[PDB]
Amino acid sequence: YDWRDDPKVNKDIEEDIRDRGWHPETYDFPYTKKHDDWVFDVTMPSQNYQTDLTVNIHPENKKMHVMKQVMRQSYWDAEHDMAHEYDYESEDLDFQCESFKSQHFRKKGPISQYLILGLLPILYFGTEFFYNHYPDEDYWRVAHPPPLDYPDTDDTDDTETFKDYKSFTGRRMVDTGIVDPLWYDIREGKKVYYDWAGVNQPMEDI
Amino acid sequence: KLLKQSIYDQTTQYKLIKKNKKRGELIPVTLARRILRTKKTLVLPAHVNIT
Amino acid sequence: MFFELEDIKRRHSLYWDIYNVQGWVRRPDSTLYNNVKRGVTAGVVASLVQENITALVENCKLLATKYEKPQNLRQAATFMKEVFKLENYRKAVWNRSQYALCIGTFDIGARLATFRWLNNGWQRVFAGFEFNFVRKIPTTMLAALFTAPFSVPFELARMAYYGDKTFPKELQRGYSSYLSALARIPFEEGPYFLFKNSFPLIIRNFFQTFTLFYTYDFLKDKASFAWRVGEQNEYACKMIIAGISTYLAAVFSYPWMVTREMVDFWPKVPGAPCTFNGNYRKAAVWIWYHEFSGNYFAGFFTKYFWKASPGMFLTLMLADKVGLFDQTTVDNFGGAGNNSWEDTFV
Ligand SMILES: CCCCCCCCCCCCCCCCCC(=O)OC[C@H](COP(=O)([O-])OCC(O)COP(=O)([O-])OC[C@@H](COC(=O)CCCCCCCCCCCCCCCCC)OC(=O)CCCCCCCCCCCCCCCCC)OC(=O)CCCCCCCCCCCCCCCCC
Ligand SMILES: CCCCCCCCCCCCCCCCCC(=O)OC[C@H](COP(=O)([O-])OCC(O)COP(=O)([O-])OC[C@@H](COC(=O)CCCCCCCCCCCCCCCCC)OC(=O)CCCCCCCCCCCCCCCCC)OC(=O)CCCCCCCCCCCCCCCCC
Ligand SMILES: CCCCCCCCCCCCCCCCCC(=O)OC[C@H](COP(=O)([O-])OCC(O)COP(=O)([O-])OC[C@@H](COC(=O)CCCCCCCCCCCCCCCCC)OC(=O)CCCCCCCCCCCCCCCCC)OC(=O)CCCCCCCCCCCCCCCCC
Ligand SMILES: CCCCCCCCCCCCCCCCCC(=O)OC[C@H](COP(=O)([O-])OCC(O)COP(=O)([O-])OC[C@@H](COC(=O)CCCCCCCCCCCCCCCCC)OC(=O)CCCCCCCCCCCCCCCCC)OC(=O)CCCCCCCCCCCCCCCCC
Ligand SMILES: CCCCCCCCCCCCCCCCCC(=O)OC[C@H](COP(=O)([O-])OCC[N+](C)(C)C)OC(=O)CCCCCCCCCCCCCCCCC
Ligand SMILES: COC1=C(OC)C(=O)C(C/C=C(\C)CC/C=C(\C)CC/C=C(\C)CC/C=C(\C)CC/C=C(\C)CC/C=C(\C)CC/C=C(\C)CCC=C(C)C)=C(C)C1=O
Ligand SMILES: CCCCCCCCCCCCCCCCCC(=O)OC[C@H](COP(=O)(O)OCCN)OC(=O)CCCCCCCCCCCCCCCCC
Ligand SMILES: CCCCCCCCCCCCCCCCCC(=O)OC[C@H](COP(=O)(O)OCCN)OC(=O)CCCCCCCCCCCCCCCCC
Repeated sequence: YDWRDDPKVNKDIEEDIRDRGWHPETYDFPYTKKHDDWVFDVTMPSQNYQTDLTVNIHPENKKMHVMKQVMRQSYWDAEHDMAHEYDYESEDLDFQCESFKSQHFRKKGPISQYLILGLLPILYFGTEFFYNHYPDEDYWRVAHPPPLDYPDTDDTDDTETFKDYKSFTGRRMVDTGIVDPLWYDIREGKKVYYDWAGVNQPMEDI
Repeated sequence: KLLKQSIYDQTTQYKLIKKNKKRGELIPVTLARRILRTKKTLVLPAHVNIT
Repeated sequence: MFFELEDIKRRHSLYWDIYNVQGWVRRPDSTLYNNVKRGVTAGVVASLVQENITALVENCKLLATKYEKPQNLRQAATFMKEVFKLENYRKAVWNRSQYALCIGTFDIGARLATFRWLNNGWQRVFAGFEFNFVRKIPTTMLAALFTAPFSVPFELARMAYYGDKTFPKELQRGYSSYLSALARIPFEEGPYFLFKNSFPLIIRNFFQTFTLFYTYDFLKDKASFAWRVGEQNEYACKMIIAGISTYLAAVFSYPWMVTREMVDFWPKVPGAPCTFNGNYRKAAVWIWYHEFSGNYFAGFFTKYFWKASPGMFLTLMLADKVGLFDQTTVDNFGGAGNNSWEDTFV
């Protein structure tokens, strides 16, 4: 006996209200305990008042009783279950004994792995995309426009586009309205997008 | 429907429409043919069978 | 260098993608001052109306408990006039207006500011519907958890102020007003008097704010096809979406608030231990695992719905009007949309 394992004596053990009246350690495997039977005096009187004219039953005046929690599933005993399942190799006859207690019963165990089970879609998708960097390392990164005339003019074409917009043809096209207004300004060696362009500023070249 | 001399810059217009053309939420396929452009369209007559 | 942990700063090289949009870009309007101002304004405006409605309904119930309820339109009109001129009604309106000023400025304003801070930059798809709302889910959850406990101190101060008025003169503190009670409680009972056993209020606030803000933001964009293709009334659609959002918030929030009744108000069996040991968290867990929903959904409207839902609905409408749910949308084939213009028309 050890008081450290006794909830009554050890106040550090947090009682689970949802498991009141259920002791998994006391299960039989097979379970052969009766815990439910006829219950009266709660709403239906146990005595007889069918013909009592001076007594009228009022079910609304139900007295509150002890909460009956749903039965808790059995919890495994590691050592006992391992010993029960253990069989000696070349010392035991291959047979099934008459006793039904030899049946291998399933008992719920640790619940920590089920957290990972529940989070598996998040973990699996993170491994698939973020961990493996699929399809590439830039798709999931915060988008940044290229710097001014970077990497090459043939790709960026910021200066030529700026000159075209500032030219007569660019102004005429903007007046037509088919072409939207310019979205960046070429500052003193740097390209700055307008706040209405809805894009981040280009990353620094370092 | 007249072929007039262009006072603008055709290359500049082409580049501008390539880069920053104006689109809309409800734009018809006729005005949005991004992936439906070819050359030498096949011309057939109407109201007659062809094998 | 400064302490045991070192915040190592590292430099990186240039990187860019074909598309510069539909990701995360902080809006210029998303700032501490502007977001806080808009959130406080919307929260105060909503809370004033919510508390005025609550006071009016409670005074109507108080008058009806002593006088017969209206039988026709004329009787209803005179009943409402009498409620308006009731002495208790005016004091209740004043105190609850102060309470609304305190709440909408420190709780609803904080919720709106945090939501804007954490979700302003989620751009939407041009000529389409925003996908990948799973990306926004963490932001809304973070904001809800951060701003959940900002109302429990004010709510406990209100409860203490109202419960002090009903004690004898000897045992009555004598609070001049709700503001005076709030200013005095921290120095009399201590700061923890305004936070002890705050799990019900905290979980209620979380399940309200998260499922209101996120659901409204999701719906206002996903159901937009109604007025974008069906040519329906955008304002009517937004009103319906806000109503759905507030109803869902009330449904998801009331069960956790029911824990107060179960633990303290339900009669205790003589000689037996408390069914929940006085733990609101355990009571909430029991509610979560309970088979029958109606048992803890009883009293949903007479107790919580008309005290919480109208305020949330008004808050959603005001936030939408001011622009706390407005996102930035730009064409992905435009000048700033993408860095590859050679295949936007070819
Ligand atoms: C304040 C803010 C919050 C802070 C959070 C801090 C913690 C992190 C967050 C955790 C989640 C919190 C939210 C609640 C979730 C609900 C469950 C819960 O937490 O309930 C409380 C939980 C109750 O646990 P339970 O499982 O219900 O019952 C335990 C009883 O002892 C059962 O007694 P018994 O006698 O019946 O059985 C004995 C033994 C029986 O043991 C066996 O059966 C042995 C199994 C074969 C041997 C290999 C075991 C070790 C490898 C792990 C399993 C791999 C296979 C499964 C694949 C998925 C693994 C995740 O029990 C076990 O099964 C123990 C092993 C369980 C493994 C399952 C995974 C545990 C980790 C969960 C995620 C958190 C860590 C993430 C990083 C590491 C991931 C691995 O108690 C805890 O607080 C435990 C937390 C998890 C374990 C600690 C992990 C630390 C890792 C650090 C690095 C490695 C150091 C050690 C290695 C050696 C040195 C290098
Ligand atoms: C931003 C993060 C975003 C993350 C997003 C994540 C999204 C995905 C996951 C979402 C779900 C997450 C669930 C987490 C685990 C929940 C476990 C649970 O339910 O049981 C816990 C706990 C159960 O405890 P219990 O033993 O069963 O007692 C039951 C009692 O009825 C209630 O317990 P009690 O009455 O014994 O104590 C109530 C608590 C009341 O405390 C509070 O209200 C503080 C907020 C956190 C309380 C959380 C409980 C305590 C946890 C340990 C200590 C936390 C320290 C503060 C937070 C940082 C560290 C986490 O009292 C204290 O702990 C000490 C109060 C001291 C007096 C007040 C002084 C305040 C500071 C004033 C000066 C500094 C500020 C102003 C000046 C600044 C400089 C100028 O339940 C709660 O307290 C509420 C849980 C609600 C769960 C629903 C979701 C909302 C969660 C909100 C928590 C965080 C609020 C914001 C602060 C942190 C971010 C800044
Ligand atoms: C589409 C069908 C096609 C095939 C047709 C086949 C032939 C006809 C159908 C078969 C008969 C079904 C009879 C159902 C009504 C039963 C009586 C009644 O009024 O219900 C109260 C009754 C509880 O009353 P009680 O037992 O006195 O409560 C005492 C205790 O609290 C014990 O309560 P507890 O522990 O059971 O917990 C109850 C709690 C926990 O249970 C729940 O929360 C149920 C969650 C159900 C989710 C799935 C339904 C759809 C959710 C909305 C999705 C948006 C689009 C919806 C419309 C398009 C899709 C259908 O729920 C509540 O708090 C009340 C539930 C709401 C009742 C709704 C009243 C109208 C019922 C008549 C039909 C309405 C049809 C319109 C659509 C459904 C409107 C709700 O609820 C039930 O017994 C559960 C079923 C409730 C209705 C849902 C099932 C029918 C619809 C099936 C849809 C299948 C597609 C799902 C995917 C949709 C994806 C968009
Ligand atoms: C896409 C197609 C979709 C098709 C399906 C959906 C369409 C409907 C299908 C058919 C079912 C509905 C029709 C039959 C039932 C109708 C309702 C009914 O008879 O019960 C009345 C009942 C009122 O209480 P009561 O039963 O008369 O008891 C009075 C007692 O004296 C005192 O009450 P208490 O405090 O003791 O509490 C009693 C309470 C006990 O507490 C509860 O049981 C509450 C929880 C109920 C179950 C909740 C989950 C299931 C429903 C949601 C999921 C399925 C629908 C999804 C809809 C998607 C969007 C279309 O009793 C109930 O409410 C239970 C029965 C009625 C509700 C549940 C069964 C009907 C289904 C829900 C109908 C309402 C849907 C609203 C919108 C939902 C949006 C997601 O419920 C309502 O009146 C609620 C609905 C109306 C809310 C209006 C205001 C909402 C917005 C807030 C406004 C704030 C002020 C500002 C206004 C500004 C204006 C400009
Ligand atoms: C939901 C998260 C918790 C899950 C707990 C249960 C599962 C066990 C933990 C799985 C990993 C959790 C994510 C963080 C660590 C990722 C490490 C990794 O390989 O990623 C590199 C990868 C990419 O690394 P890489 O590409 O540079 O290289 C990886 C290695 N090679 C070279 C082989 C490819 O990065 C990511 O995928 C980004 C992950 C971001 C996660 C942000 C949220 C979590 C951060 C806070 C955690 C706080 C609690 C501590 C962690 C949980 C408890 C222990
Ligand atoms: C509505 O979305 C959700 C949240 O807010 C965003 C949540 O916070 C949460 C988290 C909340 C929890 C875990 C607590 C839940 C409540 C508990 C435990 C207390 C008990 C509650 C009950 C018994 C009631 C159960 C009710 C339900 C199952 C029904 C819930 C209804 C949901 C999810 C939505 C129903 C459908 C709609 C509103 C349709 C909306 C769609 C349109 C208008 C058209 C959109 C069109 C397109 C094309 C997308 C969830 C699960 C959620 O689904
Ligand atoms: C059913 C489940 C899957 C659901 C669909 C998910 C699709 C995307 C893949 C995500 C998988 C994990 C779940 C994360 C959901 C929330 C974050 C998210 O969705 O990230 C998207 C967003 C970046 O995307 P965005 O840049 O907007 O994309 C378009 C850009 N032009 O990023 C953000 O908003 C920033 C988020 C930062 C924190 C993310 C943490 C993720 C952790 C995942 C598990 C990692 C496990 C690693 C294991 C290592 C083992 C050694
Ligand atoms: C979007 C498709 C993918 C999502 C899933 C679809 C499931 C379909 C199941 C069949 C029953 C639902 C009805 C069909 C879907 C909704 C209507 C739709 O697809 O939108 C198209 C339609 C207008 O299309 P059309 O007339 O061709 O426009 C040409 C403009 N020159 O639009 C309209 O006329 C608007 C009609 C909107 C009806 C929405 C009903 C479902 C949403 C939940 C209930 C909303 C209740 C509140 C509605 C308030 C309206 C003010």
